[PDB]
Amino acid sequence: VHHVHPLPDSVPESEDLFAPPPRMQGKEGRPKPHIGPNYESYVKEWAKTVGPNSDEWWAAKARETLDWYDDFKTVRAGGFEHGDVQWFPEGTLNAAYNCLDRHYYKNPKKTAIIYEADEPSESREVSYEELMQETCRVANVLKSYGVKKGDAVSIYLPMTWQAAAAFLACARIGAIHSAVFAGFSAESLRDRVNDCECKVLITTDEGRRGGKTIATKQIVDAALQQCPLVENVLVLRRTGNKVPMTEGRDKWWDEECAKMPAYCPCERMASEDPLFILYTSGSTGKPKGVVHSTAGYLLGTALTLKYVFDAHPDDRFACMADIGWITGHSYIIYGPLANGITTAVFESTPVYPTPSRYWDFVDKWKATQLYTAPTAIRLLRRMGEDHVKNHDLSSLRVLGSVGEPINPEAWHWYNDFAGKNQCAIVDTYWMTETGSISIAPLPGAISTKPGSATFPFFGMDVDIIDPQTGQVLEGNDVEGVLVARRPWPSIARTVYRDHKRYLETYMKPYPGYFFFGDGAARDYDGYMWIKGRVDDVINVSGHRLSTAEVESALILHKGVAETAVVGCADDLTGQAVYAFVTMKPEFDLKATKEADLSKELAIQVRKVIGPFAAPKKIYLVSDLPKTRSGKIMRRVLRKIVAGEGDQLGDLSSIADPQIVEEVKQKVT
Ligand SMILES: CC(=O)NS(=O)(=O)OC[C@H]1O[C@@H](n2cnc3c(N)ncnc32)[C@H](O)[C@@H]1O
Repeated sequence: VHHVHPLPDSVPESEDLFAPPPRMQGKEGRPKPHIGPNYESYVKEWAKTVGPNSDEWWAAKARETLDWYDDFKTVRAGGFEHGDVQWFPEGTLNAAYNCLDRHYYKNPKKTAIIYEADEPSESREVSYEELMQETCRVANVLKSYGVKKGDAVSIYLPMTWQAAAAFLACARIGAIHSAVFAGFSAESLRDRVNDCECKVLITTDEGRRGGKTIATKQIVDAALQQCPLVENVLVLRRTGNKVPMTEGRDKWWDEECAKMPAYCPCERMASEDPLFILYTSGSTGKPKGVVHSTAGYLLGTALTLKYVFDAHPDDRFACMADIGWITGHSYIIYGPLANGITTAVFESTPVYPTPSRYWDFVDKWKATQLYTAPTAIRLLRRMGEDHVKNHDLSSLRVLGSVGEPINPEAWHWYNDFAGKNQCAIVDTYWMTETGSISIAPLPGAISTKPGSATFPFFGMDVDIIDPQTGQVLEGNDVEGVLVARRPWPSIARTVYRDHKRYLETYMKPYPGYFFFGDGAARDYDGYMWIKGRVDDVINVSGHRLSTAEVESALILHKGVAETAVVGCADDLTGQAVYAFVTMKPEFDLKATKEADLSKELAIQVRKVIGPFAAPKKIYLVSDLPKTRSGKIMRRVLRKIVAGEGDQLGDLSSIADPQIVEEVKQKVT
């Protein structure tokens, strides 16, 4: 008699609620959680962070968490309507000072970064001392190129530890870094370099990932042929293979830094000075450069890292994402270093050299938290439990999932094998535009449901709106689109040189609120469930189906590895469901009739969800197009089903781009 249902799971609901396990109870010598031990302890604190009396908590947290050069007077001002959001406006600080210097002063030899190289043997620890020195050298290099406060600097770097040095060097001097995924095409890089109008670019000669070479300098040379503003390129010698270097314009990182001293003063930045531009990916049109301020962004990432992952001073936090993704900005670099702990820079893939890489990593470094995307989790689940069963992994207390809904089936695999049923699983919902985690369980306090984001984070006041009426749906057991009622410190302040695009996209669809673009439901118990992108909804004869529920139903079938469902025009039902399925490699599609597997999947969807949810067609494919932003390229599959595959655009964001040519063949 519940209008909203959990994402489909094999475990009955009665047996599917997971209270904080002993490692998250302060037992067995593990640290005490910062918030606990139950749901009410979370509400008691959160209620201090929203509403008309929350200034006090926020003022105290900002003064406790960050080192300031000048105190602020006003806590907050502004709003969504014109996009004039302000937090701590009169304060001054520097992000590099808070992520490096202050920690270097207390414990210089403490490990700031665990650099997990593409080849495991080349891995090493980078202390705060070394990281600060390299950051200062690069900052000195940038100042000699004439970079001033407020100038954009493009960064095209792979996942080597110096990427952190380059982010922080820009922040140290007040420049605005703009990081682009290594491996993006020359065209994509060009569009971002030209939009941010930078005069300096930082890159490598080459990157190494999964044993394959990323030809970064060659791609940069092709892009710069159409980037007339770029005058200096700083090239890090990562592999040492011969690459072209333009005399005058191109200089070697090691040769330039050797000329510079190893300390550099910090630019004193206003709270609202821009910290960075981060261009989103996966759209056809103009790239969208999301801008973040300094003090609110930093405080938000520091508080989320502390509270969502229950970080403590000696923790070794392992976020395995790429720094070209907001997840890397916030939970590799800014969040963890702000808190003064050890953070991971993972250069490889989850299956190089074998699908045991993640767990070999955890046991070698004694990682205490692990944070990756559902795409990685489904991949590891796909390769079998042999690569996980005989690892220790007991250093871990918290496992995190970010970037897409995590199917209960994958949630359980994570819970059973990575955590051995002794970690808390935090499903973190947020966006590039929100700066930091928006909805997630606090692991010492919240009992989890597989596939639920649970409850909003401090400072976040979220609601559900009927998109048909535009009115808020009060109470529980409601479904609609997710909106936030009030600004929060780490919200993006604008889209670079395109504020109108910022207002029209996020602020005007539901005037007075911030519009995430996701469908959501709040269940009988008040847990939030992120259903998927509003754009991915399929309307079958008046029934609106979300992607997370159908993909979750499909993966409950034995042998299914990963799925993706997209809609297309249908005369009978308005829109029809088309499902793309990949199976485990041990599956014998010769012994099983493919017509029979498609029929068994259609029944499984009809049982779990409804009579209307069955797919009209099902395509069996070896893999799906995925990005390093934790997402499946559904728009691409939708266009291919629509016959518009001839003009799909740039697939540079997809991990293995050759897969789209296979999907085209099988759909035709
Ligand atoms: C962090 C990130 O991904 N920033 S992002 O800008 O790259 O994407 C944001 C979009 O990603 C989807 N998304 C991200 N996390 C989850 C999650 N935990 N559960 C369900 N959906 C999720 C959602 O659609 C967002 O709107």
